[PDB]
Amino acid sequence: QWKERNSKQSAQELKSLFEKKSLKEKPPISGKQSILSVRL
Amino acid sequence: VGSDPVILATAGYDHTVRFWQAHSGICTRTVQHQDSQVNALEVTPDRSMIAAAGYQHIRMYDLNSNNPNPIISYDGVNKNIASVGFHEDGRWMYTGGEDCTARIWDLRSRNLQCQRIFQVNAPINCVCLHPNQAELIVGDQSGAIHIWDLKTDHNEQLIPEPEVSITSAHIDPDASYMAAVNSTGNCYVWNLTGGIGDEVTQLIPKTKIPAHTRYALQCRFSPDSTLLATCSADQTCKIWRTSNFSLMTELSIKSGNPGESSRGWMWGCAFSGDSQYIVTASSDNLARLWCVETGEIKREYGGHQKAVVCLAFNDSVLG
Amino acid sequence: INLQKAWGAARRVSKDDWLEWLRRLSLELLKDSSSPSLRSCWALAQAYNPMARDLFNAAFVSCWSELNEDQQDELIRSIELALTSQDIAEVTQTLLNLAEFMEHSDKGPLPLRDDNGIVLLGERAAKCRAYAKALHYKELEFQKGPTPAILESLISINNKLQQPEAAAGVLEYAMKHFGELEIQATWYEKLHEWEDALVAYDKKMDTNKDDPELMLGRMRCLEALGEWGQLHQQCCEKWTLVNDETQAKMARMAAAAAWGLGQWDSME
Amino acid sequence: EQNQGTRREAIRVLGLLGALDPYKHKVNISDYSTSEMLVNMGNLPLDEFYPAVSMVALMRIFRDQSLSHHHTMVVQAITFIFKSLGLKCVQFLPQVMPTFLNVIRVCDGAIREFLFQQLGMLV
Amino acid sequence: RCFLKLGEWQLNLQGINESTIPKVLQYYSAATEHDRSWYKAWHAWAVMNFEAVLHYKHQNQALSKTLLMYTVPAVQGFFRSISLSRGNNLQDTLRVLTLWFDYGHWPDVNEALVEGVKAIQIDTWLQVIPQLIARIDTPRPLVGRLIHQLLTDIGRYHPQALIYPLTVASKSTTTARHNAANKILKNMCEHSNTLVQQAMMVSEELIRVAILWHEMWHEGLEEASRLYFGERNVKGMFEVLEPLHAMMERGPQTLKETSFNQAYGRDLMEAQEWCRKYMKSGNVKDLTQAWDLYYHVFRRISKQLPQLTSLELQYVSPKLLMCRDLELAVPGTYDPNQPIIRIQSIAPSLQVITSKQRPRKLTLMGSNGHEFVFLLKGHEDLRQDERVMQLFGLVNTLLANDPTSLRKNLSIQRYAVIPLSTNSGLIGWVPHCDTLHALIRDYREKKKILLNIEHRIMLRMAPDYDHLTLMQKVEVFEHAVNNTAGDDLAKLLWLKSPSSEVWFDRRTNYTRSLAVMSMVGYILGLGDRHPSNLMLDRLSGKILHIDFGDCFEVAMTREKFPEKIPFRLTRMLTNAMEVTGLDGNYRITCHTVMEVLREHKDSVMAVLEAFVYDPLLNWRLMDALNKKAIQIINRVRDKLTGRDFSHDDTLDVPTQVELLIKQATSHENLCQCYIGWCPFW
Ligand SMILES: Nc1ncnc2c1ncn2[C@@H]1O[C@H](COP(=O)(O)OP(=O)(O)OP(O)(O)=S)[C@@H](O)[C@H]1O
Repeated sequence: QWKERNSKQSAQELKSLFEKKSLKEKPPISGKQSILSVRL
Repeated sequence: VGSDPVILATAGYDHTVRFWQAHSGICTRTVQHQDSQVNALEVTPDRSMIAAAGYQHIRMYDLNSNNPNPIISYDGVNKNIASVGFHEDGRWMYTGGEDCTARIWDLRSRNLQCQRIFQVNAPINCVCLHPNQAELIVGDQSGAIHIWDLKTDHNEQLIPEPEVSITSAHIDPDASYMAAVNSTGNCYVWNLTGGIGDEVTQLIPKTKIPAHTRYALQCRFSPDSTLLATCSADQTCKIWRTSNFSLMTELSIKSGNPGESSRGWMWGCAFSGDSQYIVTASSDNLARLWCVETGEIKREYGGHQKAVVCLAFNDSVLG
Repeated sequence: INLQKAWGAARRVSKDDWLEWLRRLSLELLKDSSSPSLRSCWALAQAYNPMARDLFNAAFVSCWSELNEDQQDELIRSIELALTSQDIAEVTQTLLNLAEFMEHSDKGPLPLRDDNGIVLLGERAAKCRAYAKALHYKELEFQKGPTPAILESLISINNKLQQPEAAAGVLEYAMKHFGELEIQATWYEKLHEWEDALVAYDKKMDTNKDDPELMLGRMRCLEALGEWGQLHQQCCEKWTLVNDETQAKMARMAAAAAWGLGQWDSME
Repeated sequence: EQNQGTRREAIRVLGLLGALDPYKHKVNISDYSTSEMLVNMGNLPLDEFYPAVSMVALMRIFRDQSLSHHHTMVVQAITFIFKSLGLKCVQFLPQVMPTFLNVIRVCDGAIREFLFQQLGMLV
Repeated sequence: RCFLKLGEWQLNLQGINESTIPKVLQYYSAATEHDRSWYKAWHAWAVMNFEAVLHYKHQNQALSKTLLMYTVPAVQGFFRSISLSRGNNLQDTLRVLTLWFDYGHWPDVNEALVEGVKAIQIDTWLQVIPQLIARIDTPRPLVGRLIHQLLTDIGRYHPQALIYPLTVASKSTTTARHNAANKILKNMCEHSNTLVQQAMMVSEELIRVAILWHEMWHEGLEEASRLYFGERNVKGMFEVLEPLHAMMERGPQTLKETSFNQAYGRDLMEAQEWCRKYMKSGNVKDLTQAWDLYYHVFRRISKQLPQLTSLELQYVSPKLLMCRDLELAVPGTYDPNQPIIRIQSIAPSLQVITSKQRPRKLTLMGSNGHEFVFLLKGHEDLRQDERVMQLFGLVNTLLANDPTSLRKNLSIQRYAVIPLSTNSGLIGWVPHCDTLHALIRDYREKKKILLNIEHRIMLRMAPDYDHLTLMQKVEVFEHAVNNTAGDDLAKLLWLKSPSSEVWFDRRTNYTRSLAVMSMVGYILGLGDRHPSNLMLDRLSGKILHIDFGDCFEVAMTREKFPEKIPFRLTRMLTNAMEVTGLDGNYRITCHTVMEVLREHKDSVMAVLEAFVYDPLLNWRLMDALNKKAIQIINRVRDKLTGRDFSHDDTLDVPTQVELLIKQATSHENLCQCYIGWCPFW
């Protein structure tokens, strides 16, 4: 079910509890499309 | 079963969720979804289960085992759930509901309470997570675009054109642009955050793509960030390029005879890891698989007995 | 079957001949109708003609319901000839009323040359001064495929039916559904939209000077609008280097303009 | 009228009064069943449609006192219809009988002794 | 003339402020002194004074000296201008009533009021009889005494115009209202005693035929069960079903009531005994048996309601069929400029219409030999239909005083509405009309077409239709309207026409009577316009609207299925009005009606303000207390000023009408309407 009144007072804790700001995978690489070519 | 690098499934009005594989177009497992229609479904990033959202409930179906029933079901909202999605690591699920709310859920059976609610005075039509899993874009039935960052508790509001309801929005995985479409075909493209440092979330409208005389139902980028596919109510799906935003390729299911009278819309689309073969879900009681270059269809799956309004296509990271 | 000598005689010439043909037709139609009521009323209809006129549709349908294919086809050819042969009001009104009574039944309208002759019946009712029937048939013709001629005839018919709003709606439909500027200035003239007709004639003449009836329409718009100055100025510079079949039509406008300006020397 | 002088005088008086607009004219200023029947708006089948229109056509003649010369043939035709129909000739009574009695009342001469007789046949 | 023009122009240039009010006032006073026999000048002066009072009241609500200074000459000028018209002074009368009710208790306004009441004639009050009686129980001495004197004078001069609402207000539950009505009635029996007694008898007698005893008990139990089992409010169900026991212990007076007392009388006594035992010593064990008995009686009553299809007067009300003559006038038909029609007889048999409320079909017989057919309505409050009929009459007189609207014969068709109580009334019966649903139904049952073909196509393309999103429902609706040629109304209206001239005239009347009613219903806020609330006149083609229960956009802001359309304009109504579309007679008639309504926004605004501000009628609009009604009238003030779609601009008549057209004929709005509204027809 659904219940309200969750994490409504901790600001500094919510600043890093779930907002990890995960930013990676900047370098893109090429491929050969294994599954696509296997299906075809 | 889902023990395969690539999987794909469709859902519609025939009260079934069809799974198959692009080998011969034959169905593997047909999951029973009843008493409601499926608005949208999404696979979990760990590739263990699927989640289909429709009319006040989100039902999860195991992919590893052979189970036709909704092992995990979520309740509590009062209207439809337009779109769902999970964190890149499977930590929190963001659900935009029809009534007024875009909320988050906690996927752990513990008192974690990382769930929040974003409330607007208009019915939500689409939610889109940021590629950095920090921001989240909301598009409602009033042409307003609410870029809401999970870091803070304030959200900016942007209206390209009022009195017209936007239908979808998406951000390329490389975070190069941010596109959205409304109920008249217009496709505005604002430049997304360029300040990766402290999430400035600056927006400047680059261009507008005038197409899709009829309603535009969904627009999606490509994992390679070199293509952008948008589907319209005129039985067309147009794929555009990211260099000059011109018409790269156009596909259509029109038979060319006045005797059908719009026999089916193109509801959803998705790309592949190679950005070469796309899958489209039409309302012709079947789904199609096309190539972004040769134009003609490559495959067709016709196991459904009603319309098809949503589909999921996941493949390996290699591509 | 015994009426083909009354239908297909092919000898009617004058209006009285058509009247007597209609009388003999109704009489021989009421005499043998396979219905005791009409057959009994025939004896009185022989002495009173308006009664034979009032009982025409019932006798016609009762006799038509029993005819064969070739007999009714000859009947249709004869009634088509009777429609397109004369110009008087009595028999035309009778045939139009018969066609309406037949199209109000369950078996459908009696087949004319092509698609129940909505093009023939419409043009035959327009000259009979029965404009409601003409409008109904023009709407039936419009329901199949709309063309600019149908829209212009709808305007012309709704004008003489004292319905300017319907004509304005026809113009709006022609404007928001065609999109090539095919609306001729005469359409604006009929709607008494004199400014629009004037600017349309200006846009049609400024590209190239054309034959007559393109300056006479502009003169008509200038006259009905109330501008005597420009009217007389445009008439004076073209009164000399013009032919005879145009001065006869522009002379009254020239006289009205000279009267409005007070130039009695040119008005005379 | 056909005399041109009188027509000229009429249009002169018309112009002297002067161009009254049509609305002021229209301000200064049952019978529906016969139109329903002459066109068969009730969609009566052709079997039982001829009697009703024959009755209304005969009543159109039998109603006025000016055309009182063919009344004998009118009542003969009405009696023939009532006799040929059978038991279904009752629906025509409310429109036929009042005019019949009124004609019997207002007419005169050796036709009255006839009408009564025919009236008996109706009964 | 120049002074009036100068004042109006300064008003239009600089609005209403604290510096322009005295200048416009001196201009209008100069005009009045210059003419002294001009209705326009006095009317403008009085309206400026009233607007000054309104502005100075609204300013100090976000002294009682300036307000008086501006409201005394307001009343003076209004009473002066009432006597100048003598043919149409409804707005002035409503304004003097507003000032009377708001500041009539002040010792200075009361002098001008009592002067004006005797100054003007007595007929100018016959149009404001309802708005007066709605304030008869006022808690102030001066205004109350003046209202009582005015009502006594009206009853002395015109007794027939005031007897029905007086006997309606006499049989009320409020102490002050009913005792004041009884006082005025007993003061009325001095000069006319037989009329008052006959009216009391008739009113109390056909209010018993409207809702019989078993229907009363069915409704009461159906309400009390819901109350008790949904809100746990015993003190609510008690006051709901105590009046029933009270009216049941005074003895049955007819044969129907005696039969009901023989059949269900025993259980309803033991149930009351158990309820009393519970209310003495609180214990649900005593209420359970009472509810057992109540539910048994309810289940036995509910099975015999579908069988009720006719009523005899010897069985239901033996006093109505023994009149054979009366002094009362036939309800709904009384004008002081015509000979009155008296009630001679009443037919001894009524036919009950099979519906959810079962309205009877009463038919009186007047003194002139003509039958007056009515509709005796129960379980319904007919006090809103009366106000909307007054508004429609005002709009008819407005459209008649216009040159372009008079030559086109634009008018709204009204019917009589005579309320008898708070939950009963008598509606006039319009002949030759037939329901729009009861026309398509016949045309489809004759052409062998199934009735719900569109709904069946929708449920076949998608089984859970009413649960889809907006775009999916839009697609289903479009597929259902594209795969079906909807032209049943046009062919149905042509098939029933004798010739082409009659058909053309009927179509013209139908179009130009649909357009005016669309615009008027948009200005008013009419909702729930399903095919069962629209009737066609089979002889003239005009359109008749009924069921004026959902006004002021109540249906737009409700919770379940809120409608997003100003008026009803569907594909069946559009394919039967012309061959080109709704750009001909429809759009031009809409422009005409809208510009006429905008030129005379003051009269309709005064009528609607007198309607909404009524404290005993504004309970349906609130489903502080005076804060909602405000935000209603403001809304209307936008509809009549072109500021309803956006407040940063002011739209003219063409733009507003085209926006309304695009809103009413939009697939995204029609796809959301309830399936019973028939958005595909
Ligand atoms: N004023 C009227 N004049 C002629 N017929 C009327 C009139 N009012 C109602 N009717 C007819 O009586 C029928 C049934 O009356 P209604 O009171 O509308 O029934 P109802 O369904 O109980 O009403 P509601 O409030 O819409 S549920 C109407 O649908 C029309 O057929």
